[PDB]
Amino acid sequence: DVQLVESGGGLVQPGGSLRLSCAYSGSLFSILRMDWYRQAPGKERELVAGITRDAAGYADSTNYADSVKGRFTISRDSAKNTVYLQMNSLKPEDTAVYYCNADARTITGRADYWGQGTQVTVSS
Amino acid sequence: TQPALLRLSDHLLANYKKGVRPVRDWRKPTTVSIDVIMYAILNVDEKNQVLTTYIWYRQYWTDEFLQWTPEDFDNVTKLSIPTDSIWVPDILINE
Amino acid sequence: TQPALLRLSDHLLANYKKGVRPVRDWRKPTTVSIDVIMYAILNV
Ligand SMILES: *[C@@H]1O[C@H](CO)[C@@H](O[C@@H]2O[C@H](CO)[C@@H](O)[C@H](O)[C@H]2NC(C)=O)[C@H](O)[C@H]1NC(C)=O
Ligand SMILES: [Cl-]
Ligand SMILES: [Cl-]
Repeated sequence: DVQLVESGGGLVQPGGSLRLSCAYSGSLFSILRMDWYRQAPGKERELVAGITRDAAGYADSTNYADSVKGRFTISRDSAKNTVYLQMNSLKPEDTAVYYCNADARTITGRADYWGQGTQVTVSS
Repeated sequence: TQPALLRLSDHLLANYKKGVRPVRDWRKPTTVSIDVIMYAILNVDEKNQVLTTYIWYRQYWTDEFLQWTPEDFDNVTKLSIPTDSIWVPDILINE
Repeated sequence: TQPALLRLSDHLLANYKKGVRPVRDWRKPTTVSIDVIMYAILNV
């Protein structure tokens, strides 16, 4: 059972920047894929960004949605055990609750894990 | 105290008998999840009918005695300890 | 107590000397029933 903790969420004026952090923790686990999700009030769950190691076992491979295509940049730090989401030029439509989804393999088996998520509000 | 993870190393392996299967309840079976990766087919012997290959093998199981809480151990998650200092399953191949 | 079978493993192997033949009466022989299964004739 790997636990995820989101942080960095807050209030920012439109066109501003904000960096989200998602910290994974546990005993024995292997994060195969880490996705960022956001859910606006009333609206559905939207996939923002993901990251997974390439066919070559060195450099990673990012996956972005058409919406946040140019603005958002997902990164990671294995040493700090934290996956980051760099949000630039935040729009008022980007305002939502941002969760993080980790597809991890434990002794129990391969499964999806979710965090509590953080609130990101973009208003003037 | 503050020798750090060395304490852990003691605490676990102090009275740990590697001969007994690591279960608090003897009725509870120890489940070993295994994994096999084919690295190379070294040689096939058609005459003697015997295959020689090289495998990368993975063993995962639960040691009920080697459990602890991350706190008061300086938030340590995992620990590297000698293979022959702990109980190990006898899984082999029939062929 | 309640460590379960861990007790047993101790209780038996505490003073167990593996050098002496396991018989209370030394006159009593230890009988070994053996079984053989032929898996393969590797080479003649
Ligand atoms: C071990 O980890 C815990 C939790 O990750 C740390 O406790 C957190 O950090 C400080 C306490 O010093 C508080 O501000 C946080 O609220 C704590 N969070 C939780 C969830 O407990 C603790 O500091 C760490 N200790 C060491 C030695 O690394
Ligand atoms: Cl238990
Ligand atoms: Cl007798």
